[PDB]
Amino acid sequence: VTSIPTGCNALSGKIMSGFDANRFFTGDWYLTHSRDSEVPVRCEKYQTGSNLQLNFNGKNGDVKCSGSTVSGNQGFYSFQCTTTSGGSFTSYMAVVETDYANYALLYRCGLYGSTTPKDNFLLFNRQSSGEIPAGLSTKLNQLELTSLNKLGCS
Ligand SMILES: CCCCC/C=C\C\C=C/C=C/C=C/C[C@@H](O)CCCC(=O)O
Ligand SMILES: N[C@@H](CCC(=O)N[C@@H](CS)C(=O)NCC(=O)O)C(=O)O
Repeated sequence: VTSIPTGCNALSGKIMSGFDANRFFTGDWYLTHSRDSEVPVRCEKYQTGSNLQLNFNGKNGDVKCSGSTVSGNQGFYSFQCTTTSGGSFTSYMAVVETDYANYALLYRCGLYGSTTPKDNFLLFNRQSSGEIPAGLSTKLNQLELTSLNKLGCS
């Protein structure tokens, strides 16, 4: 697979310049807000390791993922994930904006077995108590993300 799924937004011209994977894929990231949200809301902690490995506490069990760059779409990563219940899936993401030490705004998209993509904008924070940073105000306006839903972290 050399490009993101048809229907997924490549966000051309809307992604930060100079993204540094070495600084982003380190430590823990809490998923604190999102454009679209489920009920009940939860607090997912994404743990990162070397070579684009990650672990998080998903809807029904731990999820382990392995990432790789997407050759045809600058900034995008493909993650192959497995769940403790025995399931597997693929998901795509790009970092739209981040300061690495506090927050990160991501886009995520996948087909998940369908022909219709399901996507989202995600706000990650280094602290579970993190909320919406002042530095993203204009970017959120531009992307029409004026009302991010707060999830289950505090
Ligand atoms: C610290 C970087 C974390 C970003 C990793 C991105 C993708 C791989 C990890 C998890 C993917 C989970 C996808 C589940 C989606 C589905 O339940 C909700 C669809 C809308 C959405 O993307 O939120
Ligand atoms: N809807 C399809 C696909 C479901 C699917 O792939 N779900 C993935 C992505 S939402 C999953 O299990 N994620 C676990 C998690 O996000 O914690 C099915 O029921 O087989």
